[PDB]
Amino acid sequence: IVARTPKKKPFFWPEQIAGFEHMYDGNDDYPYYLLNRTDENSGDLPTQ
Amino acid sequence: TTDGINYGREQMIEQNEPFVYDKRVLWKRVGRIRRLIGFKLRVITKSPVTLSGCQIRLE
Amino acid sequence: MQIKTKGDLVRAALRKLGVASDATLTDVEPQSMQDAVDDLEAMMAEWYQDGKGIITGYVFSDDENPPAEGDDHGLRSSAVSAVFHNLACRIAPDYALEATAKIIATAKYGKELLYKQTAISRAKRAPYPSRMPTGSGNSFANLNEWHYFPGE
Amino acid sequence: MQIKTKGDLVRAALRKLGVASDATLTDVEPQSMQDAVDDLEAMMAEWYQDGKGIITGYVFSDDENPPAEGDDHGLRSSAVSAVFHNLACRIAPDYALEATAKIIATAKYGKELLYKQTAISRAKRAPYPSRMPTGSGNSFANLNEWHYFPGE
Amino acid sequence: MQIKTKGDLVRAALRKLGVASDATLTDVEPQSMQDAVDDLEAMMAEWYQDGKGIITGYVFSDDENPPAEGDDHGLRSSAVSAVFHNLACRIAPDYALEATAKIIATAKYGKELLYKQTAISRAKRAPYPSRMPTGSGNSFANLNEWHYFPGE
Amino acid sequence: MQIKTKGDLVRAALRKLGVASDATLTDVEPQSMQDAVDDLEAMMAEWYQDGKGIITGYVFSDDENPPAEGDDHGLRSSAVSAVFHNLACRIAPDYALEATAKIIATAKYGKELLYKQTAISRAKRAPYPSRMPTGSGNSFANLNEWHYFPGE
Repeated sequence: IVARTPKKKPFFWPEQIAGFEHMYDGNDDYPYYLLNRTDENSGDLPTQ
Repeated sequence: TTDGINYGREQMIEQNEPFVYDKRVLWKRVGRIRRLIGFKLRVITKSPVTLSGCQIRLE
Repeated sequence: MQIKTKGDLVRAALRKLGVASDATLTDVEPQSMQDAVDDLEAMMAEWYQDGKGIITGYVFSDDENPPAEGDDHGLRSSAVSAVFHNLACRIAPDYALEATAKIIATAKYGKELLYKQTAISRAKRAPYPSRMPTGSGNSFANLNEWHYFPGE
Repeated sequence: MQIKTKGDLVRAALRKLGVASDATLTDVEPQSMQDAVDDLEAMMAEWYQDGKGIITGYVFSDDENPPAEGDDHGLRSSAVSAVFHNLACRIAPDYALEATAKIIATAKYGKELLYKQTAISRAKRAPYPSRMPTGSGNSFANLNEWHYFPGE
Repeated sequence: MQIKTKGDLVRAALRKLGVASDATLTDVEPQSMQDAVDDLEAMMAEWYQDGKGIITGYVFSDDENPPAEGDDHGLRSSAVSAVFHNLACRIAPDYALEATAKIIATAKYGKELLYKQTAISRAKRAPYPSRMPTGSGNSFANLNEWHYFPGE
Repeated sequence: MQIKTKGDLVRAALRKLGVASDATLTDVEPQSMQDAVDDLEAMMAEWYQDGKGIITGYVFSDDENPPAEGDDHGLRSSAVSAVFHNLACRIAPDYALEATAKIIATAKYGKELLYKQTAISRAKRAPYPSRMPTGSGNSFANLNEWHYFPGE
């Protein structure tokens, strides 16, 4: 159970972090995490 | 017909029957109208042909 | 099974949409049939993402053989319904139509059943990490100096 | 049962849809028969995912027999209602119709009843893990040195 | 695939919009083709944000070749459907139409499928921090006296 | 890119709105063209808050050269769609019109993509406070008597 179990990590849609994928790799070069807000077809990304 | 001159595929429907007084001459599925349409409705008979009230469901 | 070719799939999709069948009096033109065949090919290529998508056994025709229509699709007997329902849904736009609720539901159900077996096969568990010991319970592995799991 | 052939199933489905029955004055048309027979074959092949789906005993016609219409479906008496109600629901969009709420509810109920017995059969518990002791209460295994369960 | 050119992409988009297709007895207009090609170029430049966007293999034409039409798009076979659906959605306001819900949903799904593989590739872990010890279990690190991770 | 001038952007915006294009039989006057160019310049100047806003490389025209229309905007290939979509949204009210939902959504998406890279670059972390010791592990700093981090 200890070893072969996925750890605690967030669930992301690819569009949410598209373009900001280097902010979540674990480095500490940024003061916050950015997210994509809009889509060209749906207007706004769903909020969950 | 889709152009007013040439008529396409021809389908045979029993429009009469001896000693039957309720027949309901009908065709289930007609195709999709591209621009225009017309119908031929040809009969070949030795007995009288009475026809009235042609109708379709255009949707 | 009678739906043996891409042309058969396209004809089934049109019959589902109510645009063309064997009982109709007006039919769609072969150029439109070819366009629908190309839309089917595009949909299957989008599904099968170069091996990492939905595996069904579809065969992509080559331009060396001129007509793409007329080549057997190669799908199994259980995927034809889903494939041509999805094709009808995709090509309804062209004729200013909209696929009905039953068609959309059958399309969703068919795609789900298409990917069910692939998902079951792909639900694999990763091996033990490179830092687990094998444990002393494995006496045979202990006697061979196999003290940690390899990994990868 | 009176319903014994694929043609009987198609006639029942068309009658439920109201397209062609003696309740009205409409008679079934051969092109409306063949398309619905093909639809039924596709739907049954989708349901029976090569044995991993719904089991019905349906007999799949081979290409050697020219008329698919007329062959016995092979279904049990308890599957005919579900099969033909779902067939009516599936072939309703052909005539740009919509199956009624009672037909839809009966189709859902029949499909659930079709899968009920297979679900009960397939609800099976996995064997003991390979790392359990057999327990010293089992004297036979203890003496034989069957101290652990096989697994798999 | 028979869709190998920007013109084929534009024709597919117009077919889906219903603006110009064989099924509607409407031919494609060159004044509507140049505008659609310009939109396609703008959309692809917006997507492929100079290498940091949605990689698709699209080939951007140059001012050296006078007619932009006739050039191969360079898209992989699994991108054309998404691309021309999105193009139809984008160029609908030119003719003051509205792409239907099926086209909009297909464009969304295709764009997500386009970015899926690049997202998987870009989901990478940063290296160990420059302040972490390497531990005493690593034989090579102990040999080279690399008590701390390189970092960066 | 085919669009290389402020007038090209304005004509693209009018094409989107459906007011005028290269196929329309009616056109808008050069005074209206100049008004649209002025609105585009105002909107770009509002975005580029003297360098503290959105950086796009837009080259503002000068009054010494008479025609503002005719100058290369200087935008990159990935900004043209966003700029002219927002321009169409801005100049829609002039003609008693209203930008459509697809145009508005594309405008929002384009502006977000325009500011994405600048936001990534501006997401910087401030240096250590002037009251933070450098730690005794910082050997070079401690030797050079940099006991505390340099204030800024």
